Amino acid sequence: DVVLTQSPLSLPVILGQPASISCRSSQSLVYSDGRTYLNWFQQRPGQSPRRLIYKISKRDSGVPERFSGSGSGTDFTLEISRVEAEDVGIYYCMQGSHWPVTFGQGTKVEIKRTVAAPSVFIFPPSDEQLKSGTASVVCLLNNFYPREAKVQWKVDNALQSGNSQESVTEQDSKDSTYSLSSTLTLSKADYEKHKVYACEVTHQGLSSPVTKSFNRGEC
Amino acid sequence: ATGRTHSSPPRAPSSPGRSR
Amino acid sequence: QVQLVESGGGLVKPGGSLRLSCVSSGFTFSNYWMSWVRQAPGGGLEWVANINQDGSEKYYVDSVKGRFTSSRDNTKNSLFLQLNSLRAEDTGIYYCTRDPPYFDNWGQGTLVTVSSASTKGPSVFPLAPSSKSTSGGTAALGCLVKDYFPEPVTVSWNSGALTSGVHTFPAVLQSSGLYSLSSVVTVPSSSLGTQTYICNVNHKPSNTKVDKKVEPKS
Ligand SMILES: [Cl-]
Repeated sequence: DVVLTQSPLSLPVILGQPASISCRSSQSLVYSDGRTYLNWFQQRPGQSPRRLIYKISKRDSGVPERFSGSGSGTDFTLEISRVEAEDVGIYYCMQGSHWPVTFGQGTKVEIKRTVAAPSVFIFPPSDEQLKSGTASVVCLLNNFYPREAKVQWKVDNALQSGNSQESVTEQDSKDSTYSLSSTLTLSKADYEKHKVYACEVTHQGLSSPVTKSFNRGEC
Repeated sequence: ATGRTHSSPPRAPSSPGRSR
Repeated sequence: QVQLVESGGGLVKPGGSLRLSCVSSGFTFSNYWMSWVRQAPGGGLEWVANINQDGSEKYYVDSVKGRFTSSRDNTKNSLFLQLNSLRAEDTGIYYCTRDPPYFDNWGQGTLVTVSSASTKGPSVFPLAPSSKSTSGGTAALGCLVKDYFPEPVTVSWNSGALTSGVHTFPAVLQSSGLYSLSSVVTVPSSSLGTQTYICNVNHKPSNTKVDKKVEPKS
């Protein structure tokens, strides 16, 4: 097959700046009829691909004019003259000139913005869940930037490892921030055998680690 | 025309002729 | 306006079968080649199948030849994909698309899971808001949707009325082979007694539909 190589694979951009995606084909892309069938797609989280550019440089009807395609031979380029927040997501090039259709591996466009600090919340196990035999302690980091953040768990001030899973949202289409949850999972037994539950949070926006904690037994 | 007068996109694999 | 509406995806054992459906509207369906394109999880797009206007030409990517057959019914505006001998790597979102290689319009996707595990509905537990949310500040409240299989679950708040401030996280696979997510929402502390907060948790694989009220605990 043709191999389409995209670069950079992750493209951080200050809002309002130019941004450029490359697509290097391992082959020329001119079909026997003389035409180059190269497309660009944008894909937003949990959404189907939206066609931005077709035949190297033609823009579809919906598409703002800050998007443009160009190139020939084996290098092609997608080009966002003025990046906006809505433009975060994954962009794919796609060649159709040689069987079979192949996609690039996709470039993620992320916004570079000012450092914002995580608002931390902690939630105890619900009493409904304790009635079944498991305790989920949920620790929430809201609306922060950049993405990197460490959540440590402590039970009666003993550090925990191997019993918490993280989940992080995609970059917000409006304010360009992330959010992260950490869930600590324990048996009913162990949860009832301990008093103080804390999640410590380190992050650039935090001059010192924020800790939120509660005590079992309506705190 | 630098290529063919009307477009004819490949929607099927190529099937070369190797026989009489 | 061109619409491609897909259906038929779900959980199926290795070696089993499943039938994807695409129903279109807004255009002359019989004028177009149609095409299926799949997206492996956290993954790239892969072309899968082509089918000409009347069904007499059907082409498939190599990894699926002999296992998938496309079909279409032009009087019903309908395009199908019959999946057979499914493998672990056939997992992903399957997209209906119009007119390769232009691909100008895409269906909304339909998720296919190839797994031995069997369906299981979620549990919905309230994440109740901290008793010590600032006097005139922000309070966070939420919903833990736990131990379900397979994906997707959909979580809305107040039947779609509460919309800003909502964060539904990506599902996470636990060591028990089941999925779990939380959905949170930040709201004025002033309204915690005033406004009622219901999280609508839909999980169609198991036909689970839950409305859980999230309230200050005391
Ligand atoms: Cl058919």
